[PDB]
Amino acid sequence: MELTPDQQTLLHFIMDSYNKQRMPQEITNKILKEAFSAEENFLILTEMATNHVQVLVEFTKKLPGFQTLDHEDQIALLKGSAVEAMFLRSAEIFNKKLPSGHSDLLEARIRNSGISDEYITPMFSFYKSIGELKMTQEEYALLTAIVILSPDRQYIKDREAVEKLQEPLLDVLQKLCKIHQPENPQHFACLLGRLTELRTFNHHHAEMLMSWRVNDHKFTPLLCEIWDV
Amino acid sequence: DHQLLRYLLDK
Ligand SMILES: O=C(O)c1ccc(NC(=O)[C@H](C2CCCCC2)n2c(-c3ccc(Cl)cc3)nc3cc(F)c(F)cc32)c(Cl)c1
Repeated sequence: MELTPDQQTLLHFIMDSYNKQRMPQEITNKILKEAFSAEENFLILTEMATNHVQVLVEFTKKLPGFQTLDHEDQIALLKGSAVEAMFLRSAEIFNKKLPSGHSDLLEARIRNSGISDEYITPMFSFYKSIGELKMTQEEYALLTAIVILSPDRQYIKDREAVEKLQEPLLDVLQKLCKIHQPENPQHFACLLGRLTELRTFNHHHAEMLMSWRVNDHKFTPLLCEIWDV
Repeated sequence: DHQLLRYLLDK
């Protein structure tokens, strides 16, 4: 029922690593401050996403048992989760509580950033469905770890080794769901259910980026490796 | 193939 001393140690360690990320307020203050052109926003995106990959590699390396896994499986896990992790992180920031009108302005500024209409609705639909779970910082941190350590990712040679690392994180999240939401015993499965809608973003990330209303889609050598653009 | 990713991983 309650977290064991080992699980509490694990949760605090995941939290410290997750807190090493770019501050959510810094990101929203910039978007809310002034409206930018589609070219300016594409460049902001390119810089934010490059930094995110760097932070994600550091977060991943600290995941218990990750560095004991086969090197090629390590690359396969990172490539498989990078885009999902950025959308989960973007979903977290989008649902952070702000003063009156700010969230409507944030949404309107993102809606006009340059992305094609085709991708705006599937994106805000995912963000709002994330918000309905009223997730805590710990739930976001554990879900990111769970997303990274997915055994059913393509090109993984040893699934069972990945399975063994994901299982203790799934147990910690399950216990937190029961503690944080005792009235709703469905909460854990609802949280896991959101991972399938996250997976759909991998199929159309490349198009979502190429369809951006800009004359030239210039990416960084790190984004070219992780995104396949 | 994934040179930068591998580099950041093996650091
Ligand atoms: O911690 C990090 O490392 C980190 C945090 C946030 C982001 N996401 C972004 O910067 C882009 C920005 C890019 C500039 C124009 C407006 C959107 N972004 C997205 C978003 C849209 C489309 C695509 Cl293809 C990707 C992300 N959805 C957002 C929802 C938000 F609440 C938010 F604050 C920004 C959002 C990244 Cl990258 C990192």
